[PDB]
Amino acid sequence: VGRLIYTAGGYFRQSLSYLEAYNPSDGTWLRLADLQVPRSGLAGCVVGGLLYAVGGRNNSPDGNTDSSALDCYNPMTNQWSPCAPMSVPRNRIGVGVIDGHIYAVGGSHGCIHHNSVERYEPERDEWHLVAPMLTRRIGVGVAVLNRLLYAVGGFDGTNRLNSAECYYPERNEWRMITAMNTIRSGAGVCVLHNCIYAAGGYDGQDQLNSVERYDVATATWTFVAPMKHRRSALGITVHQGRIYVLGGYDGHTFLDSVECYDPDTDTWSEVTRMTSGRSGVGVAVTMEPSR
Ligand SMILES: [Cl-]
Ligand SMILES: [Cl-]
Ligand code: NA
Ligand code: NA
Ligand code: NA
Repeated sequence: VGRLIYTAGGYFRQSLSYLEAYNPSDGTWLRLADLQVPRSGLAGCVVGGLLYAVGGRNNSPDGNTDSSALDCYNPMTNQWSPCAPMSVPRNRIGVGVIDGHIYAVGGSHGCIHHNSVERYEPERDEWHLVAPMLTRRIGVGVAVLNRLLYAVGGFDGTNRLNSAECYYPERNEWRMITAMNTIRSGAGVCVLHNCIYAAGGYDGQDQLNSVERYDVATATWTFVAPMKHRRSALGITVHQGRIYVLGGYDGHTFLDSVECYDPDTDTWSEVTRMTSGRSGVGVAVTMEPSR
């Protein structure tokens, strides 16, 4: 069965409830069941074919609230179902999946900038706290490489960060690694062909279009081709060997641009436009819905 790029939530004037899924072959955007609660600054991931929306914040004209929620979308039913929530609300969260468990990393709750990390077990619908990061990180990018969890960049409440650190699940321990060339908060971070990519973000002066890639073998970050559009708070995912970046904010506009990175040619190209511009979406890939 074919797989689609799902985008959940996001922000434009207020937090959004949209769930839409892009088909890179036929170009369509499918409109699917709304999130129960509008949320921006959330993360998406997929475990066992189910799409999970984690954390975020409901910015609404009636009031704003960070979210601890975990919700699960089933493409086979086009229905959302709530899960047990996290221990704390986490706006501008990063997540990664290791051995079928969801790791929720960093984020903010009001003025609290989290270094804490917690792990979700779907088979028991339970969260448990694990060792905290060495650094408080909101707008942190998260990727998993060889069953290690990497936390990249972010904002500690005062400084934006180029530092990255690595979580060893069986040691329950974080270790600093080589820092990125570029300070980035709200970057898109993902894994492609055994490398971690960090694309875009904000360094406290400019939104960024540069992209760099970490090689665990050489413990080095290297720049690759930059994106066409500078963007912070972008969504990112991998589909059939290519990176997709969705939306974001460029200092002036909430973007609807979607760009696609081909690693074999080291080229970015714009492939579609979202039905409306937005930042702060959660993005992941899974099977197309049934009908
Ligand atoms: Cl609507
Ligand atoms: Cl995401
Ligand atoms: Na994610
Ligand atoms: Na809202
Ligand atoms: Na940012």
